Amino acid sequence: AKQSMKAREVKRVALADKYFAKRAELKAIISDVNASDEDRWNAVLKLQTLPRDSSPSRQRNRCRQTGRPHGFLRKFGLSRIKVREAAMRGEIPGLKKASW
Amino acid sequence: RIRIRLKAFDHRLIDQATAEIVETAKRTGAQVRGPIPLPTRKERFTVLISPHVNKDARDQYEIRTHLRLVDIVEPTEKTVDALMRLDLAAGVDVQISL
Amino acid sequence: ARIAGINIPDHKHAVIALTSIYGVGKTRSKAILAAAGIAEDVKISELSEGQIDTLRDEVAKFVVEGDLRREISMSIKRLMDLGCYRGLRHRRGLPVRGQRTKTNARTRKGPRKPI
Amino acid sequence: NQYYGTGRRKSSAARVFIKPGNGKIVINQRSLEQYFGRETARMVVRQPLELVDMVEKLDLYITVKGGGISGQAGAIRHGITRALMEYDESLRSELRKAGFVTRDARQVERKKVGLRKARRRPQFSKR
Amino acid sequence: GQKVHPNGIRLGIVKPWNSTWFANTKEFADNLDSDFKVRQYLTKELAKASVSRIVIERPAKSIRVTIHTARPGIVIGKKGEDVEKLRKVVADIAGVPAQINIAEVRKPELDAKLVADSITSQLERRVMFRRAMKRAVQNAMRLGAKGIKVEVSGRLGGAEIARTEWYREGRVPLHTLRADIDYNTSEAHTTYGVIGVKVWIFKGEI
Amino acid sequence: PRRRVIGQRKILPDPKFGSELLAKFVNILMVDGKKSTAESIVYSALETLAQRSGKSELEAFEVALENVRPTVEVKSRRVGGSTYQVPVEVRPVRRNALAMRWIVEAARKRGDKSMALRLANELSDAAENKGTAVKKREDVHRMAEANKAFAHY
Amino acid sequence: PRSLKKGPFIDLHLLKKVEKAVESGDKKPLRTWSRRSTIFPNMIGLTIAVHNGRQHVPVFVTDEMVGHKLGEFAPTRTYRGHAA
RNA sequence: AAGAACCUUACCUGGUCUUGACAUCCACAGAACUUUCCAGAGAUGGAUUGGUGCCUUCGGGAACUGUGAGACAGGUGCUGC
RNA sequence: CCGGCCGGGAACUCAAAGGAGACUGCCAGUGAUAAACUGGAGGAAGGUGGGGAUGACGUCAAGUCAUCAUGGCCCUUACGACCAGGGCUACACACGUGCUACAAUGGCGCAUACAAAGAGAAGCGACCUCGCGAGAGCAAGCGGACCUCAUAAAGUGCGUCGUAGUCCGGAUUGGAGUCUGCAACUCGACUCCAUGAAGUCGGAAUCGCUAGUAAUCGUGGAUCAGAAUGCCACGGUGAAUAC
Ligand SMILES: [Mg+2]
Ligand SMILES: [Mg+2]
Ligand SMILES: [Mg+2]
Ligand SMILES: [Mg+2]
Ligand SMILES: [Mg+2]
Ligand SMILES: [Mg+2]
Ligand SMILES: [Mg+2]
Ligand SMILES: [Mg+2]
Ligand SMILES: [Mg+2]
Ligand SMILES: [Mg+2]
Ligand SMILES: [Mg+2]
Ligand SMILES: [Mg+2]
Repeated sequence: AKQSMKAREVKRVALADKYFAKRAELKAIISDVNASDEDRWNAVLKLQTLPRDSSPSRQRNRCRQTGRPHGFLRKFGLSRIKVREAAMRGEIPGLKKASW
Repeated sequence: RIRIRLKAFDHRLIDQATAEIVETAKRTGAQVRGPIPLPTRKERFTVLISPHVNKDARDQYEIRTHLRLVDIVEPTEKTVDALMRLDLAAGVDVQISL
Repeated sequence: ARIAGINIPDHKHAVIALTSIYGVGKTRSKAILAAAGIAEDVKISELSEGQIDTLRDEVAKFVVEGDLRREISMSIKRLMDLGCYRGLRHRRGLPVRGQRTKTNARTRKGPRKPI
Repeated sequence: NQYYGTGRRKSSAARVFIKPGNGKIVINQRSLEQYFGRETARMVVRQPLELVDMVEKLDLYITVKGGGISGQAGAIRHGITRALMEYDESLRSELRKAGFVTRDARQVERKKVGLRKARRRPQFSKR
Repeated sequence: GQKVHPNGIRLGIVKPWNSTWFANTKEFADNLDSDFKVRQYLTKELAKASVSRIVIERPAKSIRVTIHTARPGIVIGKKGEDVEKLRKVVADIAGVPAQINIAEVRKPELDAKLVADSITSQLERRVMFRRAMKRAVQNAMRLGAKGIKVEVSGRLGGAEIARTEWYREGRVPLHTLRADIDYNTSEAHTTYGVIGVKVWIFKGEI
Repeated sequence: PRRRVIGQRKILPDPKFGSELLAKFVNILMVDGKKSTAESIVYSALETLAQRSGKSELEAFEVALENVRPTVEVKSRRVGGSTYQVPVEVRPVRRNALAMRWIVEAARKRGDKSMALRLANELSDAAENKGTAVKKREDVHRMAEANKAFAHY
Repeated sequence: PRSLKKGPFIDLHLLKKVEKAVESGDKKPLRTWSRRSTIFPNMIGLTIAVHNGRQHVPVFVTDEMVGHKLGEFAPTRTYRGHAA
């Protein structure tokens, strides 16, 4: 991928970690059902004011060696191509070609 | 009772590990119930191999997590320290439980 | 055999017959029969006129036939003359709930019109 | 004394214990008639007994797991076959000629990459 | 046609893994990234030392790196001043204590990685690729490998049409899984583009 | 295939009667691998036909089959310009398979209600040479008779 | 649509613009991009230029658009028909 | 493409930045960090409450931030003939 | 406290390791006394037992500079960067690949049996209460042969529908809602009520398949905040045919 794209992802991760607690609180007010209407309204507005990049749903898993946004594999953190290369070179523990 | 959970990526290595576990737990005097083989987790992955298109060209990889169980009923005072100082070979994760 | 102002079949069981009322399906039919205390497998031509009167009373609870038709029509026409996205879709006779129109959409667009 | 055998079919495993008695057949703590809905399954279970003519003089206590109705029925049949094998060895020739000793080694073929099922390829077209 | 990786198809059979640390789904991605970083740093900083193989283990919150190298004296240096810095940086990258162990590689002429690196260095130095390949094959078959195959592919000798040429001696039965095929690749960034070198060395059976 | 098939697959005789012929009939009638349904339908048809006629189920089934079984069919041969409809005598296994298949086709295409009723009626008509199955056998034999000139091959 | 527990969704800046414009009388059309915002009851009479990708389509808010997303009245595609 | 609401996103309309979002290296300034108010669609710009440390050749470096010229950085731009 | 429930047992099924077995080994015939072939015994398996991985020299200067690396060229107050909206979801049309159907071998209602394999820690989420349902509240248990996902469905027993564009079929649309997510208008999935279309087996033509395969029925996973009729696996039922 592009260096700018990787930089965007780093920024989003950093902001999500920074603002995680406040988002948790505000969503707790919103999805709480015994919270007053005024409380829920102000919580919606404050959650708006929080930056969008803070939303952990904004992130996109990328192959950590190439930044590729497609074909990701969470177990390994790499796309299919990089997983294949490392696995064949033996740089992945236990992994080996399956046949059954 | 002392519960030893051995997880490994290699059955030969984990068999070595559990063998020396039982040998240590028997030299210390305590009696052992095992080793018990718990089912291997065969985590399978499927990946396209061409960098572009070619959807029917795939590799299927597999990670076989082998797991063994060791039981130490009547845990001798020296047995506990021996097992906790034993320090297993790399490539094995050992979980100790009461 | 004339509920909400329409003829309903006499040869069919009550649940199936009551679905002929524009505005009553299987669920509302079962609810009507239960509230009027009539078996679900009884045939219309075999109900006492008191039972048909009670059925009339029950079906009168729900909006059906002409009232429902004009309610739907005024909802559609409000969409129309507002001219929102759904109003525009309704004007053009294209799918209204976000389907694809590159292909299919035959139910809205009508059968094939060759060039 | 109880004579034991194990039968297997598809993915079914059936433990079968035979002991001389009044001809009662119990499958998973349940009588055969209300455990197997298929007359074919009942025939499959009773096939070895009727073919060796020992149907009433044995009692069957059977527990089977895995598979479906027909797989379990075949597992039962194999279980009785092996239980009578280890009962007497004299009926071995009759049961082999019949074809009940053989464990039917046919499993569901694995799904393969590039096919809709085991062998059903996706529809092909020249263009 | 395309061919299966002679290492990967044999990993569980007659080869070892270049990494034998166990971790669960919480740790697998981070450990893989850290192993990648450590290997990349080691190769970059020891390009001269001819590092043939890098094995990584993670016993217990520690990282042990065995560097199979052909010039252990070069990679160690005086006493241990070089391996000490390497260990420090490796530990900093991995975020855990480190332990570097240097492994003697006798005969760089029977190791696929070292042969490939040698051939690539010659190609960068503009030696004739046919001469480099013949030298590699002759060296291996004199050191006694039961067989060797060398392939060089790319814009060889400044050509504009890329071609592939490969020499071979002895046996290299890639289909037999139990045969000891040590295989490895390398790239040579020449001024006319990249040239790929692949080396198979068959050393024996079981 | 260009080699040769091994022996035919073993077929377990059906439970109610123990006839592999009836087992084959059930298999041929089976759709989407629902042998339970096929057997229930066949058994209902058999008992119904036995009650309407008087014969035993098995012998009545045999009579219905025999009234539909062919003896010679026509296969295609290439010489040129036109094709030869060469008449070849049928082996008994293919005879029974074809009879069963034609009966089942006629039964499915009939216009009654339950398929057991359709099958019983079709087999009853075959019992006196009336069904679409016996019509198909009539067509096969008269086509073979027309092409009889090509029989020598 | 939006869960009723969360109530309606209005974007804060558009709410600010609307409240100030309504309390300070008829003004310029509310140039805005918040297509995802909800038309509240006190929106009537306001002319709002809702973005549509390149233009700010003017929308005169009336009673019967209450509860609808402003982006619905500013279409984002152009279409006149094939081979007219 | 193993999964486009924003993101992804590479495209379009506008609002903005140009040693730059991301790298090294030069100098200067400043611990960082946290919270809060305004305007703007947001970018971004105004502020600013608190903070002002970690080692120490205690004077300086280690980090983290801004500024200031660059050598460069960046390109999912073209060429798989 | 009829539930392996507890004491227990190590037999059994399973779990996982290590071994044995199948080799044309033996018999007969055929066969250039050879390879081998046609059978037979035995055996769970009989002839490379079933399946998978394994893709030779080379061909298409086949595909990818958009995974990555990369020679050369090109842009650099930019062809780089940041932001909010929009588009990739547009629709007179045409093609490919699928899903659901056109019904009685079925639909619906009630009761009920039988699986394998996989996943899981800002995750799977019991039990309980509420809601008609999507789901909501409190909330144990479990990184797990323990807990959850998660009652398999086809099947079987009874009733009903009785051949009708129909209790088939579910498109489309109206209203009301749940969840995820800053945010569901463009442009989500799902639920309730209502509406109920085209379709009655499809021209020329054309595809898959010889076994537990086709056909048919459900289940799981990856991707993933949400978002499968696709893809990858898993089992249940289960044939005809090959002169
Ligand atoms: Mg790059
Ligand atoms: Mg996402
Ligand atoms: Mg495909
Ligand atoms: Mg977008
Ligand atoms: Mg090419
Ligand atoms: Mg081979
Ligand atoms: Mg091209
Ligand atoms: Mg698309
Ligand atoms: Mg229906
Ligand atoms: Mg999942
Ligand atoms: Mg998902
Ligand atoms: Mg299947």
